[PDB]
Amino acid sequence: QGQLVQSGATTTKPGSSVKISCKTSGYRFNFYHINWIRQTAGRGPEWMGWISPYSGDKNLAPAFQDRVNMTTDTEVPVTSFTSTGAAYMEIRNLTSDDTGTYFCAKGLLRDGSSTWLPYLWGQGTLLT
Amino acid sequence: AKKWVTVYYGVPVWKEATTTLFCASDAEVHNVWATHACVPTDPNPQEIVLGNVTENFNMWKNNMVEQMHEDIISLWDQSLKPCVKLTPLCVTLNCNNVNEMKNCSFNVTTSIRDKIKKEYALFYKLDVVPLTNYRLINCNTSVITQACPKVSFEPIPIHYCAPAGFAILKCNSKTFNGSGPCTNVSTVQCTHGIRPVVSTQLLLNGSLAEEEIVIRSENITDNAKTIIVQLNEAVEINCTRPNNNTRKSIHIGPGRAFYATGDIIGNIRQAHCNISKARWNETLGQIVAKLEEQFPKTIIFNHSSDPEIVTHSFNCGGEFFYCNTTPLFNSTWNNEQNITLQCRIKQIINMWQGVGKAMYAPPIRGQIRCSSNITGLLLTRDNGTETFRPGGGNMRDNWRSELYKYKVVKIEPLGIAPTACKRR
Amino acid sequence: AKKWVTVYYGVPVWKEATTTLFCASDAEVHNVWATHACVPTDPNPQEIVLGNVTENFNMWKNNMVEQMHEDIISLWDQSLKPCVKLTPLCVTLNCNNVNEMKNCSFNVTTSIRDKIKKEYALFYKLDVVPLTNYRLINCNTSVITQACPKVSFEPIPIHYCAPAGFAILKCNSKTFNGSGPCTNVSTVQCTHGIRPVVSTQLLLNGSLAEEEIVIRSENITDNAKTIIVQLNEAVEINCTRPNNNTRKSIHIGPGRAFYATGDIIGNIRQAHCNISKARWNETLGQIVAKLEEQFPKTIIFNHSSDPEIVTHSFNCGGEFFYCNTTPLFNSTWNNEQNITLQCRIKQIINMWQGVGKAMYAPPIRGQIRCSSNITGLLLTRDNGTETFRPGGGNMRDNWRSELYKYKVVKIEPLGIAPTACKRR
Amino acid sequence: FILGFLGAAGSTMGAASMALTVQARLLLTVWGIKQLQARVLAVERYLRDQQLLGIWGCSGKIICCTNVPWNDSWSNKTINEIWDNMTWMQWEKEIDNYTQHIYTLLEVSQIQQEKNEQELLEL
Amino acid sequence: FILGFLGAAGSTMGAASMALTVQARLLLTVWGIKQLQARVLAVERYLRDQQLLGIWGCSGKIICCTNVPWNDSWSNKTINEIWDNMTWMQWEKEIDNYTQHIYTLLEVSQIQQEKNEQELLEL
Amino acid sequence: FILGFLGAAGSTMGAASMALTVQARLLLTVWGIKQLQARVLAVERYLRDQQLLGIWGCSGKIICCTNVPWNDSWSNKTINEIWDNMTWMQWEKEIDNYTQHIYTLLEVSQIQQEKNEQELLEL
Ligand SMILES: *[C@@H]1O[C@H](CO)[C@@H](O[C@@H]2O[C@H](CO)[C@@H](O[C@@H]3O[C@H](CO[C@H]4O[C@H](CO)[C@@H](O)[C@H](O[C@H]5O[C@H](CO)[C@@H](O)[C@H](O)[C@@H]5O)[C@@H]4O)[C@@H](O)[C@H](O[C@H]4O[C@H](CO)[C@@H](O)[C@H](O)[C@@H]4O)[C@@H]3O)[C@H](O)[C@H]2NC(C)=O)[C@H](O)[C@H]1NC(C)=O
Ligand SMILES: O=C(C(=O)N1CCN(C(=O)c2ccccc2)CC1)c1c[nH]c2c(F)ccc(Br)c12
Ligand SMILES: O=C(C(=O)N1CCN(C(=O)c2ccccc2)CC1)c1c[nH]c2c(F)ccc(Br)c12
Ligand SMILES: *[C@@H]1O[C@H](CO)[C@@H](O[C@@H]2O[C@H](CO)[C@@H](O)[C@H](O)[C@H]2NC(C)=O)[C@H](O)[C@H]1NC(C)=O
Ligand SMILES: *[C@@H]1O[C@H](CO)[C@@H](O[C@@H]2O[C@H](CO)[C@@H](O)[C@H](O)[C@H]2NC(C)=O)[C@H](O)[C@H]1NC(C)=O
Ligand SMILES: *[C@@H]1O[C@H](CO)[C@@H](O[C@@H]2O[C@H](CO)[C@@H](O)[C@H](O)[C@H]2NC(C)=O)[C@H](O)[C@H]1NC(C)=O
Ligand SMILES: *[C@@H]1O[C@H](CO)[C@@H](O[C@@H]2O[C@H](CO)[C@@H](O)[C@H](O)[C@H]2NC(C)=O)[C@H](O)[C@H]1NC(C)=O
Ligand SMILES: *[C@@H]1O[C@H](CO)[C@@H](O)[C@H](O)[C@H]1NC(C)=O
Ligand SMILES: *[C@@H]1O[C@H](CO)[C@@H](O)[C@H](O)[C@H]1NC(C)=O
Ligand SMILES: *[C@@H]1O[C@H](CO)[C@@H](O)[C@H](O)[C@H]1NC(C)=O
Ligand SMILES: *[C@@H]1O[C@H](CO)[C@@H](O)[C@H](O)[C@H]1NC(C)=O
Ligand SMILES: *[C@@H]1O[C@H](CO)[C@@H](O)[C@H](O)[C@H]1NC(C)=O
Ligand SMILES: *[C@@H]1O[C@H](CO)[C@@H](O)[C@H](O)[C@H]1NC(C)=O
Ligand SMILES: *[C@@H]1O[C@H](CO)[C@@H](O)[C@H](O)[C@H]1NC(C)=O
Ligand SMILES: *[C@@H]1O[C@H](CO)[C@@H](O)[C@H](O)[C@H]1NC(C)=O
Ligand SMILES: *[C@@H]1O[C@H](CO)[C@@H](O)[C@H](O)[C@H]1NC(C)=O
Ligand SMILES: *[C@@H]1O[C@H](CO)[C@@H](O)[C@H](O)[C@H]1NC(C)=O
Ligand SMILES: *[C@@H]1O[C@H](CO)[C@@H](O)[C@H](O)[C@H]1NC(C)=O
Ligand SMILES: *[C@@H]1O[C@H](CO)[C@@H](O)[C@H](O)[C@H]1NC(C)=O
Ligand SMILES: *[C@@H]1O[C@H](CO)[C@@H](O)[C@H](O)[C@H]1NC(C)=O
Ligand SMILES: *[C@@H]1O[C@H](CO)[C@@H](O)[C@H](O)[C@H]1NC(C)=O
Ligand SMILES: *[C@@H]1O[C@H](CO)[C@@H](O)[C@H](O)[C@H]1NC(C)=O
Ligand SMILES: *[C@@H]1O[C@H](CO)[C@@H](O)[C@H](O)[C@H]1NC(C)=O
Ligand SMILES: *[C@@H]1O[C@H](CO)[C@@H](O)[C@H](O)[C@H]1NC(C)=O
Ligand SMILES: *[C@@H]1O[C@H](CO)[C@@H](O)[C@H](O)[C@H]1NC(C)=O
Ligand SMILES: *[C@@H]1O[C@H](CO)[C@@H](O)[C@H](O)[C@H]1NC(C)=O
Ligand SMILES: *[C@@H]1O[C@H](CO)[C@@H](O)[C@H](O)[C@H]1NC(C)=O
Ligand SMILES: *[C@@H]1O[C@H](CO)[C@@H](O)[C@H](O)[C@H]1NC(C)=O
Ligand SMILES: *[C@@H]1O[C@H](CO)[C@@H](O)[C@H](O)[C@H]1NC(C)=O
Ligand SMILES: *[C@@H]1O[C@H](CO)[C@@H](O)[C@H](O)[C@H]1NC(C)=O
Ligand SMILES: *[C@@H]1O[C@H](CO)[C@@H](O)[C@H](O)[C@H]1NC(C)=O
Ligand SMILES: *[C@@H]1O[C@H](CO)[C@@H](O)[C@H](O)[C@H]1NC(C)=O
Ligand SMILES: *[C@@H]1O[C@H](CO)[C@@H](O)[C@H](O)[C@H]1NC(C)=O
Ligand SMILES: *[C@@H]1O[C@H](CO)[C@@H](O)[C@H](O)[C@H]1NC(C)=O
Ligand SMILES: *[C@@H]1O[C@H](CO)[C@@H](O)[C@H](O)[C@H]1NC(C)=O
Repeated sequence: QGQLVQSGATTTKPGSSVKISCKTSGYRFNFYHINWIRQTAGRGPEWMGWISPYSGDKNLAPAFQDRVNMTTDTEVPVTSFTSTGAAYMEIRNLTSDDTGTYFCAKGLLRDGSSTWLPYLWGQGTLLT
Repeated sequence: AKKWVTVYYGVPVWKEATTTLFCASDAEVHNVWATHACVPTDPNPQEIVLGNVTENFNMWKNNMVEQMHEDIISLWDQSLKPCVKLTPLCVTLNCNNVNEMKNCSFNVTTSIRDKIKKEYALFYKLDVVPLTNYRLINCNTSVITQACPKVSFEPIPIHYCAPAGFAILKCNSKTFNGSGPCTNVSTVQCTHGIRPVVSTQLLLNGSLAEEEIVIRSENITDNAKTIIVQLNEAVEINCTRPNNNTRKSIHIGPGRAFYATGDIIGNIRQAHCNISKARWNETLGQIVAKLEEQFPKTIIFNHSSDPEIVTHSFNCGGEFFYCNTTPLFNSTWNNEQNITLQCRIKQIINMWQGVGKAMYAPPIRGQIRCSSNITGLLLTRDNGTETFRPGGGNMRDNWRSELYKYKVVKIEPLGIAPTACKRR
Repeated sequence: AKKWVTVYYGVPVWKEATTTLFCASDAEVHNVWATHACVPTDPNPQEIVLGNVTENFNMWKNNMVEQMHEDIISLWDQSLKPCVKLTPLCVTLNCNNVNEMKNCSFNVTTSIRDKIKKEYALFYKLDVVPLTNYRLINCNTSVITQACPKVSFEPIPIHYCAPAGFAILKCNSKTFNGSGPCTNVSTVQCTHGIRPVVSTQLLLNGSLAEEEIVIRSENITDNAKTIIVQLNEAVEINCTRPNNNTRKSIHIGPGRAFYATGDIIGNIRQAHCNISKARWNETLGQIVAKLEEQFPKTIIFNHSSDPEIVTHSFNCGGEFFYCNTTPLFNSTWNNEQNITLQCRIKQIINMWQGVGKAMYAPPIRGQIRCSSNITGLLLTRDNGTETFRPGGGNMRDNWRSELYKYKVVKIEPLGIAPTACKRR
Repeated sequence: FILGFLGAAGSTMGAASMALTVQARLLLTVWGIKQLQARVLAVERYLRDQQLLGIWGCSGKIICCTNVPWNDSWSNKTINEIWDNMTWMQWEKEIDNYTQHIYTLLEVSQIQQEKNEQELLEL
Repeated sequence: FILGFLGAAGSTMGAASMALTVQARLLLTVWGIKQLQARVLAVERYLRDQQLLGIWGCSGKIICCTNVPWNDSWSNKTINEIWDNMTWMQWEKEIDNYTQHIYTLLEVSQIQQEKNEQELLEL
Repeated sequence: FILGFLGAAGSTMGAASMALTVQARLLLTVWGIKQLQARVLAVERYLRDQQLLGIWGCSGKIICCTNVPWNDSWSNKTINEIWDNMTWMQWEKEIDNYTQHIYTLLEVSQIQQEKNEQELLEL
């Protein structure tokens, strides 16, 4: 029930690495995972991985393991049930195949079997 | 599926409430703050961490300070009920000097009501006023009761507990400023060991901080609000009255024995204190650090704007000092050596309510020398520079420097919620 | 078979505990030991016999005596709060004699503060001391409050009850010495009718024993331990003050009326007592019997080693006698006639705590004569012979002679145990 | 054991509903008077709770199902988005208005349950 | 009636287990204050007992069977050499060490009983 | 609702037996002391009632049927001429003598019920 604003549209060239931000507000940032998805011109949607703003835990798809640098800040409490945090997304061996729109997605719940399901999406950032 | 309400009993939900706490102590002596009429202190203090929890504190609305503040003032009236009342001492005194405390004499009725004696004794100048003939400072103000020469003024760890069904909430965050939301909350049955150190300008024997030194206030941009500083490393203070005074028993009634100061054996010296110029310099510098994190500009320390508020007043050995602290806060900060203050001494310490009664601290025999850790500080800000003078005579600001970590919430274990469940 | 735990509620199991009892009385008058602020005494006293049960008593660790002892001392301070304080009587007295009590006179302020009268009154020699001019014995010691001339000193049956969920345990064994295990145990909600007879050397109006006379002590081989004897047949004691004294009302303040002794109408006589030479001889012989069951040798009775401990002191009609009991214990036992003691009288009876206050028993009009049953005795043993002098001024030894039968245990009705039983 | 006394205050209601007897145990002269006052107050608030559990047929229960159907006017939220998301403190701030209405609904269901049970054992 | 209030204190546990409601009845200013103090203390110790019986599912029971199997570490003694020999006071001096351990075992069995009962009435 | 708190005091026992939880709710320094005194007394009289309901197997009941057959020595009156005629206050003035006798009859039936229930779950 909050916003997940990201960075702008930063376009670099192959081999380099780009940092993508994802600042939260209006929801307890520690209670829900942060997922990273993208839609490249060549495939459809592809799940990259999520991270736990509380457990500090990381789980990404084997397709993006040895390329993704994924981190988070630590939420700054606004109220008892509100906070403001930020997740970070980097990539290693960058190419033109990875060109596409990227977003972060806050998890669905805090327990059960659909805890991390990317529910609340950001705005989108266009890569190279 | 369908949904029916199903009641749950014992759910972690609390409201902010105000209930009357109770104290607990540890323990062949007495105490004014009845730190013996409290119930035992629990050997195993069960501290439960409230993971994921974030509570909203405010050390300035906290009622525990408004309640303890009244318990101290109550614990003192209670301790002075059985003690002897010094109204016959409100007689015209014939006082000399010494070289400062006077050397007075006065006709007083004895154990027999129609026999008169003339006793002599010493009275600090603050405890007397000219009418040369003299009298006691309060005789035109309020009744005075000599504190029972067996109850001690010793700051003892007082553990404040909330009743069964209530809770006290801690804040373990090592940088928590005054109010706001704390993210490292824990619940406790009782507070830690609190020492009711009734101090002034310099907080004594208090709880230090971890990590860096913190400073607390309400609206720091409002100058009419005290600033309660907390140090992270105590700076040693050492006080003493070197005069080797004596105690004379004066029978002025059946069982009513007034204890006066006989005379001074040996050298006549000065009541004073000591702190390290180096440790108070680096500690003053630490206080200068975070006087910029909430300001810009230059920092100036300056002297205070009855003498209880104008000087570092406290209790040492059982006698109330009044150390002129001007040698402490007279430095301007841009961007061996012992500091010693001149402490006077008083025996009549009036109360702070509104024209009622006073007390007489009986004399202490021999010399007096105590050692304390000044761990806090009460400042007061007032062109192009900001000067902070040490203010603070209010008693509840002191407890406020220790009850900032705690908060009183009531438990409401009834919880209803819908589940796919119905009874037969 | 299998075994699962099954909980039982209401099981006969108790622990030794100490809880605050409460009193109960039976009942157009007053009482010092608030034997009227107690709750009704139950008409039907439910005494339940604990068959097969054997409990371990000890009348010398028993806390009921340490609690009642403080209730009496508390009940007395409570009764002397509203009463008039006799501090203006601490004046220089001009005393004569009679033939013993003085005949004194003294200037005292009146209902008007600046008008002086000179009153006269009689004061027993014990209530005065020379400074010839005289004063009251306490004026250099403690404040004195005249007992309200309407509260009575009457030993009333006080019934000590344990709270709901607690129990008091009796011991019906007709020979039970001080401590040890009792085989005839019973449980009671409240003790029997206890009379707070504050006595000395000779226990008055107490509970006799059945069968033979018993003697109790802790380490009887330790001479620094009192010996509490219990008789099986009371020996009559008869005391009297034959002087027909009068009571004069002295207005020394607005509503503060001090009652003094006017003079003596008729014969001037002697305060004394009486016991039967024959009954105290056979009863002394009975005490000689069991002074051999714990000894061998010869038994010698001898006089006592402020006068409250040196003489049989008690209360008769409302005035405190001090009967020189040397005509009671001056006989050596190998293997008509009234014994009369010389009782003095006191009006100022100080307290037994440590330099606080005193009391003034107002004079009783007319003659005084009471009759009591001396049922106990407090001895004290000190070559080839053992001599037992009557010692005992301690107040808790008296209650100890009545609370030996009782013991405070708490009930813990929760009981778990395995049975072939499981729930579905 | 589990987390402790209130240790699941900021935990999901699903995990918090387990081990509720940790907060069911620890629920029960200037110093003397202010100490005895808290003692009497404690027994009062506790008894008020057991009093409610009694006139609800839950006397002796920690988790107690009833008959009153969950009105969606109180909250149109799924079982999933409550017991696996909201914490117990969040939840009853949402039911705060309707809490004194459900309390009345639980008493009629207990009075109209033993009234029927009375007719049952008449046969 | 039977023997009375605690009349079976030195009696066998078998005979003492009968008529336990005789000790279930009688379980519930210097004089005034010390009289009111005992009054508040009584209600406390009693409620502490009913409190335990509640969080054990025995709220309202005098004899209450449970689920916890009797661990022989507590006592390897037969039912016969207990209920027909030892008195209730002898017995719990023997279980004195393990009494605070069984108390915990009874609460988990009541919490893990209504937790399962909750799943039962979901169907 | 119904009539209110005691609103059926002069009503027939049949109508008064309905909605008994209205009188089950509202049943639980010179000023301070006399205010705290009434506070402790209230908890006592209430607990004495729950105490009785407990040692009767009715702990948690408003209407509670038992085993004790109604002795006609107490009252040879029909169910009709009681529950549709006499008011609850009239009735117990008639049972006033036999009330302390029935109280004893209810405790033996609860003690002799769990004693049998103990034998039941031994199998
Ligand atoms: C405070 O609040 C936070 C946030 O609300 C709570 O943290 C969240 O807890 C929930 C439930 O406990 C978590 O959901 C579960 O997620 C696990 C996934 O873990 C598994 O997979 C991980 C990646 O593959 C892996 O790291 C795990 O391995 C262990 O090691 C890590 C090391 O970091 C450790 O952190 C883990 O806890 C593991 O122990 C593990 O292999 C998932 O498996 C769960 O599903 C199971 O359980 C549910 C019931 O809970 C059941 O329904 C399912 O069918 C399945 O059996 C469940 O989805 C969530 O991931 C946590 N983090 C969030 C939301 O960011 C925290 O518990 C709160 N604490 C308190 C004290 O209140
Ligand atoms: O509790 C108090 C109280 O006012 N105080 C403040 C003074 N105090 C100090 O330690 C101290 C600190 C700095 C300078 C001098 C003394 C202890 C507690 C009283 C409550 N009723 C009182 C009364 F009827 C007469 C006199 C007093 Br003093 C009190
Ligand atoms: O309760 C007492 C107490 O000490 N006593 C002992 C004296 N006593 C007698 O019967 C007695 C027996 C032998 C000789 C003389 C008197 C009754 C109770 C007091 C408690 N506070 C007191 C106080 F502040 C002043 C004076 C007294 Br007196 C008490
Ligand atoms: C304080 O004054 C008193 C007098 O009121 C001094 O007492 C006298 O001291 C002298 C010697 O200095 C003696 O000769 C007298 O006998 C003393 N008189 C009494 C009544 O004691 C006292 O010494 C003075 N003390 C101080 C410290 O000044
Ligand atoms: C601060 O704490 C110290 C240590 O407890 C206090 O020093 C004690 O003072 C009392 C009486 O003055 C002595 O009986 C103790 O022996 C002292 N303790 C030590 C370790 O020396 C000091 O008085 C306290 N300061 C204040 C202002 O209360
Ligand atoms: C005690 O002394 C008083 C005097 O202080 C006596 O009172 C006087 O008695 C004489 C006769 O003996 C009268 O003539 C006076 O008028 C009395 N004076 C007053 C003021 O009353 C009193 O008689 C003496 N009593 C005893 C018993 O010795
Ligand atoms: C022992 O008990 C007797 C009998 O109760 C007491 O004698 C009573 O004394 C009071 C006042 O002295 C009188 O009002 C009663 O009328 C007396 N009763 C009888 C039957 O004569 C006696 O005072 C008691 N002894 C002690 C020391 O308390
Ligand atoms: C008492 O006298 C002093 C003189 O030192 C004066 O300052 C004070 O105002 C007076 N107080 C009253 C109440 O008269
Ligand atoms: C909470 O604070 C305590 C002490 O200040 C510290 O030991 C602990 O690591 C902190 N925990 C968290 C989660 O911040
Ligand atoms: C003073 O110095 C240190 C704390 O820095 C400690 O050893 C000592 O106990 C302190 N005294 C107190 C806190 O009273
Ligand atoms: C303490 O921090 C909070 C934000 O965490 C802030 O709102 C508050 O003003 C701070 N207090 C002070 C005295 O600066
Ligand atoms: C603080 O005080 C200033 C004036 O001194 C005022 O303008 C401001 O609004 C106050 N801020 C708060 C948060 O009270
Ligand atoms: C203080 O004076 C007394 C004499 O009253 C003397 O015995 C003692 O030694 C003196 N002590 C000091 C430290 O001067
Ligand atoms: C104060 O006294 C203590 C002990 O006498 C000593 O360790 C410390 O260095 C002293 N500090 C100062 C500033 O006098
Ligand atoms: C301290 O205050 C006095 C009083 O006005 C002033 O004259 C002086 O300059 C001040 N000192 C500093 C360092 O600000
Ligand atoms: C404090 O001392 C300074 C000098 O160190 C002096 O000028 C000042 O007047 C003193 N303050 C008081 C209140 O006496
Ligand atoms: C402030 O007072 C201290 C007293 O120790 C003194 O050393 C220092 O010189 C003063 N500051 C001045 C005079 O500027
Ligand atoms: C400072 O005070 C301490 C306290 O005893 C003393 O030992 C030290 O010598 C003093 N130092 C100076 C420079 O006066
Ligand atoms: C009071 O004077 C008497 C003289 O009879 C004496 O025995 C006693 O010790 C004195 N007591 C005190 C406290 O001076
Ligand atoms: C117990 O003692 C009472 C009175 O002392 C007596 O009547 C009874 O017979 C005794 N019973 C036993 C079994 O000793
Ligand atoms: C004194 O004598 C007998 C007891 O032997 C009895 O008639 C009378 O009541 C006794 N008085 C008491 C016990 O006060
Ligand atoms: C009482 O009898 C027991 C044995 O039954 C014995 O151990 C105890 O010492 C006796 N008490 C006295 C005072 O002799
Ligand atoms: C009794 O006292 C004697 C010495 O008087 C001592 O030797 C003996 O051990 C004591 N016995 C007991 C049981 O205390
Ligand atoms: C006592 O004296 C009064 C006179 O005050 C007299 O009336 C009464 O008869 C006398 N009584 C006796 C027994 O002498
Ligand atoms: C004591 O007096 C009573 C009644 O006057 C009498 O029966 C008894 O024989 C007397 N005994 C003695 C020893 O004087
Ligand atoms: C009583 O004690 C005195 C004091 O020593 C002594 O002279 C006398 O012989 C003793 N009498 C007996 C009978 O022992
Ligand atoms: C008690 O009387 C005897 C003579 O009967 C006497 O020698 C003794 O001195 C008296 N005791 C006191 C304390 O007066
Ligand atoms: C002991 O005193 C009594 C007093 O009645 C007396 O009869 C007896 O002769 C005395 N014993 C002696 C002198 O041995
Ligand atoms: C003993 O005292 C009683 C008490 O009145 C009396 O009747 C009797 O005559 C006295 N006997 C002797 C021999 O003095
Ligand atoms: C829900 O509650 C409202 C009042 O809040 C009521 O009017 C409505 O009938 C209820 N609906 C159901 C289905 O219970
Ligand atoms: C409760 O009522 C208030 C009325 O001001 C309303 O603002 C609030 O939203 C209501 N709460 C819920 C959960 O409906
Ligand atoms: C019995 O209890 C012990 C601990 O006291 C435990 O280790 C063991 O597993 C238990 N055995 C059974 C069968 O419950
Ligand atoms: C309980 O523990 C203590 C430990 O000192 C031991 O001595 C005792 O035998 C134990 N009790 C049982 C019944 O095992
Ligand atoms: C009825 O009660 C009486 C005693 O009141 C009893 O004797 C009789 O047996 C009882 N009858 C029935 C049928 O219960
Ligand atoms: C109860 O007993 C009294 C005895 O006086 C009798 O008058 C009354 O009628 C009885 N009540 C009933 C209802 O039988």
